[PDB]
Amino acid sequence: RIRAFPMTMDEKYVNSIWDLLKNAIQEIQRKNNSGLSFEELYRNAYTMVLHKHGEKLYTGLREVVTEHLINKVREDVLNSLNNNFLQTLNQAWNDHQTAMVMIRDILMYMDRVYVQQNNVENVYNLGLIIFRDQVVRYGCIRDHLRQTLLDMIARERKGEVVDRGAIRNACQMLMILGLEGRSVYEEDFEAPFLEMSAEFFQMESQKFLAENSASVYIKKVEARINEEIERVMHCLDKSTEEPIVKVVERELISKHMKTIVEMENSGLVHMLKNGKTEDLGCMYKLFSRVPNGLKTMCECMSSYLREQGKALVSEPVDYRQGLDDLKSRFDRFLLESFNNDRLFKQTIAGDFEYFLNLN
Amino acid sequence: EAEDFECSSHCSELSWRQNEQRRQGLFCDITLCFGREFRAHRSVLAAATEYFTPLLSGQFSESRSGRVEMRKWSSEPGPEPDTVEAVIEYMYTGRIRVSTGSVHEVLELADRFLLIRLKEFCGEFLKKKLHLSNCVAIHSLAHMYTLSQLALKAADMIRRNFHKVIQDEEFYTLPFHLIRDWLSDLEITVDSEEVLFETVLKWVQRNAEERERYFEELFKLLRLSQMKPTYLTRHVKPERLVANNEVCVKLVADAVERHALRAENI
Ligand SMILES: [Cl-]
Repeated sequence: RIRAFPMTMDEKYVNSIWDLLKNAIQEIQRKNNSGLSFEELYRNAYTMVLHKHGEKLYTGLREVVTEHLINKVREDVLNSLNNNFLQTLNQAWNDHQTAMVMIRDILMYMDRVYVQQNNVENVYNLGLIIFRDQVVRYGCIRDHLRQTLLDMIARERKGEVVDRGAIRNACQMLMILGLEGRSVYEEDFEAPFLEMSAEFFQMESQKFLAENSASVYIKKVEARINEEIERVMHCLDKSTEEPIVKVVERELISKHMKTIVEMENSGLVHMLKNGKTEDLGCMYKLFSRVPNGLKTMCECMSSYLREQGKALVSEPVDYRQGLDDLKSRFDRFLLESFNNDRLFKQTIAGDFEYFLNLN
Repeated sequence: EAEDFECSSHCSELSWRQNEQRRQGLFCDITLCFGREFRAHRSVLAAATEYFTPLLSGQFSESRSGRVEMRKWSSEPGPEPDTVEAVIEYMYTGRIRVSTGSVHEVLELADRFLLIRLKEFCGEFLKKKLHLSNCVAIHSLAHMYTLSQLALKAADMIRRNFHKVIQDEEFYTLPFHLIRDWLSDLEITVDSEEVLFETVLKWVQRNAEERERYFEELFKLLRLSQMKPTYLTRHVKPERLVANNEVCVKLVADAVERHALRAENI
């Protein structure tokens, strides 16, 4: 029949088991994992959890990891602030990940029995929280990592050559420390990155509008969108593509919509007058990215087309041909440049229905 | 056009053929010591449970040894060789026969080697076989090997027949931590709170030299207020185990004063 042999574990025996595991964890942190028997270390951690001493093992594990990352790892990163900071931080990050894998393996029974039962973070996630809080988001390190990464992106945009791999490793690290989330990456990197980028693009638009034509400006916005996407694919996290493109669109297009379209001797009306089909198509494609973009183009076109139409209905067969030549011209613009857009077609029709009813 | 093929027997064939290789010791690369040694395949064991992955990884001593020594079991010369063979064959075939006499070792081997589905079956096997005759033994296994659903069902059965459980010798086999938990439990059904004190004295007397140190903590768990003042002076106070501990003397002294103060309050 069904048998059971539960035994009481002596307090002095629990301490000797923990002392053996504490030493093993410390030896793994020192990268001296060779010569350690997995089965005997697993069994010791198993015996502790099995005899309901999982809390002592969990509290102890949290203590040993914290002691190591504050007294050894934090100091190594703090001593490297002005001498290979990213190289030392990533080395500390790779050393932590390697150590935590072996530590979670030895305490595997605790990870499947104790952490599940007592609604606490698993060995690997606890290790990430301790690394995140005591190293990456400590203060001097957090501010310097933010200063380093942003200074590199600011330098790269100015023409300097930077280690893109070092940025990718730092961003990958900030993402993982988010614990299957982007909270750490968003707060520490993305938020100040979008702030300093918006300031850069605002000043970029100011220079380009002051010396380049509307056509050249539109080409330079497309070039900046592509440069910022290529930067996300090689340095940052894939989830930063939409927020950075939106900032490029806000600072280079949205905030200068009426300025670009009404640019004296280069804008929409100038393109309409000289029949610059390709340039209008490029304007349509760029302004269709932002809200009220095509509306601004339509309002600018409507004002001019109505002014031309009112001048045509005021000034026998030549008068009828004038309205037909104006219709054929804008029908070409609608198909060849405005991709036969419903809004542009309604505007062209609406303007024609206004001045043809006037006279 | 392209077509997809699925071999109907391939799943069952691969498992049985690798198990026949193991029984013949063919292509085996690992030795499992429990004594009798069990030759097996690293690829199959690492596929059966997450436990063998770091053991045979290369970062630890065992990968360079080729033999793994499984020690510190419930029994001195390890679990039953036929039971170990059944658990190793399970890691290959996925099929196992569990009996009422082998369930405790199958559960010990499944829990230790993180065989979740086999641990679940053992829990479901003990759930269907749960009765007042084996409730104390099943609770001990469920509490030991974390079978929360089974532990609740077995505990809810003991809480109802505690008067019958404390009558049988099976309850006095239980270790201190379980005895302390049952005394701390408030939903347990007992005819009198005086019976609870009589069971503590019977438990300590079973192994006098090994359970005399636990009497002080167990006496503090007893509800002295619910017991009659006549029993507290004539049977509780003259006991040898209570007279030795000074804090246990003050506990029954404060209890007698509590009964006198409550009687005058009416
Ligand atoms: Cl025109």
